[PDB]
Amino acid sequence: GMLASQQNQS
Amino acid sequence: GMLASQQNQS
Amino acid sequence: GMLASQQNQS
Amino acid sequence: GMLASQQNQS
Amino acid sequence: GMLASQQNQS
Amino acid sequence: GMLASQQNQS
Amino acid sequence: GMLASQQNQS
Amino acid sequence: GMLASQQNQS
Amino acid sequence: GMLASQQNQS
Amino acid sequence: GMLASQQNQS
Amino acid sequence: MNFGAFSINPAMMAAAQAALQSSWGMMGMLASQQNQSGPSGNNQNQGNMQ
Amino acid sequence: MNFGAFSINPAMMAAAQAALQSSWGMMGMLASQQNQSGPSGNNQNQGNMQ
Amino acid sequence: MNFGAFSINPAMMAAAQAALQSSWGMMGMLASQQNQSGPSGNNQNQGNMQ
Amino acid sequence: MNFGAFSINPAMMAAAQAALQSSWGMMGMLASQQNQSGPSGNNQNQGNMQ
Amino acid sequence: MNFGAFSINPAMMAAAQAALQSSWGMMGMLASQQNQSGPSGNNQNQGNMQ
Amino acid sequence: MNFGAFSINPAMMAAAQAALQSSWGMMGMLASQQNQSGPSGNNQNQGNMQ
Amino acid sequence: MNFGAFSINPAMMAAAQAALQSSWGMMGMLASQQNQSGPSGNNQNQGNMQ
Amino acid sequence: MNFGAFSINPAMMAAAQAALQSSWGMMGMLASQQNQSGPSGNNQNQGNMQ
Amino acid sequence: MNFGAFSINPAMMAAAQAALQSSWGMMGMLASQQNQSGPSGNNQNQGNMQ
Amino acid sequence: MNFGAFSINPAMMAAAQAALQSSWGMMGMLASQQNQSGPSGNNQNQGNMQ
Repeated sequence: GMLASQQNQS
Repeated sequence: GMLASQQNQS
Repeated sequence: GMLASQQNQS
Repeated sequence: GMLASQQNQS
Repeated sequence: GMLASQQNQS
Repeated sequence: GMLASQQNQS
Repeated sequence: GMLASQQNQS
Repeated sequence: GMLASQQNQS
Repeated sequence: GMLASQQNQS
Repeated sequence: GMLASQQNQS
Repeated sequence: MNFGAFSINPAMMAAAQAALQSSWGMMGMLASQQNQSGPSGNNQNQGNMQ
Repeated sequence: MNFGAFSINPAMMAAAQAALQSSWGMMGMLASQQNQSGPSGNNQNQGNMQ
Repeated sequence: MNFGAFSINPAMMAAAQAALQSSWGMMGMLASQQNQSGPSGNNQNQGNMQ
Repeated sequence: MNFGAFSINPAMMAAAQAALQSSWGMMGMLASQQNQSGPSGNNQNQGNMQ
Repeated sequence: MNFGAFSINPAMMAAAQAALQSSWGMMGMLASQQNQSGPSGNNQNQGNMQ
Repeated sequence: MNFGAFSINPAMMAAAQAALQSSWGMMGMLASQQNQSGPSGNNQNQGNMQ
Repeated sequence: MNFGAFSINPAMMAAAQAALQSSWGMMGMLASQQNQSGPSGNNQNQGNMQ
Repeated sequence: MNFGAFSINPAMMAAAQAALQSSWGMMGMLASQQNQSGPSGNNQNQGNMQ
Repeated sequence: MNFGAFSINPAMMAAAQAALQSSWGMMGMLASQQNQSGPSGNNQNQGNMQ
Repeated sequence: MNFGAFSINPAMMAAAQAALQSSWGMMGMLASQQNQSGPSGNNQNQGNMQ
């Protein structure tokens, strides 16, 4: 299937 | 299936 | 199925 | 099925 | 079935 | 198991 | 197992 | 297993 | 396994 | 395995 | 396993100065399944799905 | 396994000054499956799906 | 495995001053599957899908 | 494996001053599959898909 | 493997002052597959897809 | 399936001016197996060997 | 399938003016197997060996 | 399949004026297998050996 | 398939005026296998040996 | 397939006025195999040995 990892930093 | 990990930092 | 982990920090 | 873990910190 | 764990901290 | 059929004719 | 059929005619 | 058929005629 | 058929005629 | 057929006629 | 019909039908007919002769070692179906473990074994899984 | 028909049908007919003779070692179907482990084994998985 | 028909049909006919004679070592189908492990084994996977 | 028909059909006919004679070592189909491991083995995978 | 028909059909006919005679070592189909490992082996993969 | 240990062991330790935070969607093992057939079906075999 | 250990062991340690944070969507093992047939089907074999 | 160890071991350590942060979409192992047939099918074999 | 170790081991360490941050879409192993047939099919064999 | 080790080991270390940041789309191993047939097919064999 679809596999994703969204990650942000500030 | 669909697997995801959303992660944020401030 | 669909598996997810939403995590935030401030 | 659908499995999720929502976690926040401040 | 659906399995979830909602957790918050302040 | 063991299965057998003995048959004769005269 | 062992399976056999003995048959004779005269 | 072992399978056999012995047959004779006269 | 072993499979055999012995047959005779006279 | 071993497979055989012995047959005779007279 | 899944079967559509499983028809086993013999025609056995001898009507004159005649002699018919027949033998069967298990005419039909044998559905056998077997688990056995040797001595002093451990942590063993044995399963037979037919 | 999946079967459509599995038809086994013999015609056995002898009507005159005649002699018919027949023998079967298991006319039919044998569906056998077997698990066995040797002695002093460990951490073994054995499975038979038919 | 998947089968369409699996038809096994013998015609056995002898009607005069005649003699018919027949023998079978397992007329039909043998679906055999077997797992066995040797002694003192470990961390073994054995499976038979038919 | 996948089969369309699998038809096995003998015509056996002898009607005069005649003699017909026949023998089979397993007329049909043998679908055999086998896993075995030697002694003192480890970390072994054995599988038979038919 | 995939088959279209797999038809095996003998015509066996002898009707006069005649003698017909026949023998088969496994008339049909043998689908055999086998895995075996030697002693004291490790890290082995053995698979048979038919 | 066959397991040797199945050890799941977390070390969760926070002893100062500190904050530790954790969540699990089903920490452990889910062994699920399910058969269901659609409407107006016939001649169906469904099996799950784990 | 056959497993030797299946060890899952996290070290989670934060002891100062610190903040540790973690989340898992199903930390562990999911062994799922499922058979389902569509509507108006016939002569179907469905099996899942794990 | 056959496994020797299957060790999954994270070291998660943050002890100063520090912040550690982590997320997993299913840390572990998913062993899924699935059979499904379309509508109005017949003579179908579906099997999953893991 | 056959594995010797399957070790997955992360070292995650941040101890000063520091910030460590990580995310995984399924850290581990997905062993998926799937059979599905289209509508109005017949005489189909589908198998997945892993 | 057969593997000797399958070791995946990251060293993730940031201890000063520093910031480390990482993301993975499925760190690990995906072993996928799939059979599907188009509509109105017949006499089809589909198998995946891994």
